Amino acid sequence: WSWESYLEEQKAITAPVSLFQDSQAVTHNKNGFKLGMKLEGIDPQHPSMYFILTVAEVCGYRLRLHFDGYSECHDFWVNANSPDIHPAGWFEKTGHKLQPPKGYKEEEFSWSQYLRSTRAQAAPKHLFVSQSHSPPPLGFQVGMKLEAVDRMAPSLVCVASVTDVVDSRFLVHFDNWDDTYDYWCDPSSPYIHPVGWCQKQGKPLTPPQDYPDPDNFCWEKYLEETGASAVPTWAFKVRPPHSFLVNMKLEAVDRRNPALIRVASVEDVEDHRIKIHFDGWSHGYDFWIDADHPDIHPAGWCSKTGHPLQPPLG
Repeated sequence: WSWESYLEEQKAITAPVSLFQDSQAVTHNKNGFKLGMKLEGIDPQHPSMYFILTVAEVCGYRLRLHFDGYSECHDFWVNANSPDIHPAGWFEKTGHKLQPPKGYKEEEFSWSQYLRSTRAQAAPKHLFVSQSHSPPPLGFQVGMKLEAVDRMAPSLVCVASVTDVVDSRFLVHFDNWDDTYDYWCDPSSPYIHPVGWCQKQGKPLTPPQDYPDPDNFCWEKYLEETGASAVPTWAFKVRPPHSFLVNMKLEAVDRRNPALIRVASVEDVEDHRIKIHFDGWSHGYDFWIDADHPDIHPAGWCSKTGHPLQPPLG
């Protein structure tokens, strides 16, 4: 199957590489991860927690990770340039806590001995883009508060806090709710706003869960209560809207079987998101995704990185 031939057949155009972040487009980096290598990483389902992970599979510039001690049901895929994985020992030098493998207890744990007991090797350092020598995001520190769109839930704007900061990104947490609605973010995110934004825009604001007398939540009072500072207004640098147009073609990871990457088209657009349609498949599989999501790539990405590309269902 050839993109070139497909474009001719369909009288179509690809989404230019310039529309993607360099990290979504870069194809010349070699994937140095190997089967069995161990490392540290956040749990995609509990973004605030770190676990010991093992490379369970390698394909092109991607890898499937497995939670040591847990079932294969928790396995997930990331790209080799993911900033959500770190080298062994990272948690200790950056002050984070590490969840022990399902059989230990993070008191009595150490890489040297765990690696010995598993006869494995830790992925070398030089493969990680996020090792935290990297400078932090400007203006965002753990403890600061802000207003954020509840992307994982009904999407109202809520009272939130920064609970973690890694490389140039930070973790957005919804005050007194579960971490299951948290998400990693950066200063250019269109989903975050300075304290007081809802009021100025004339929008309702969801206060912390069970906060006393919800209807009269007052930011100044809450900040005095918690002694926390608001993320300063100058720190918010929202990115410009993307320039993807409907019908442009690209490549995207299949959300049902993360192991596959298929030929795709832009079905619809918003200022910061695009709706992906898998050519040849039902429109019922179409889905909205942010323009900077690590799992969408320009045409040619699979071929150049050595990963199989699924052509239109035919």
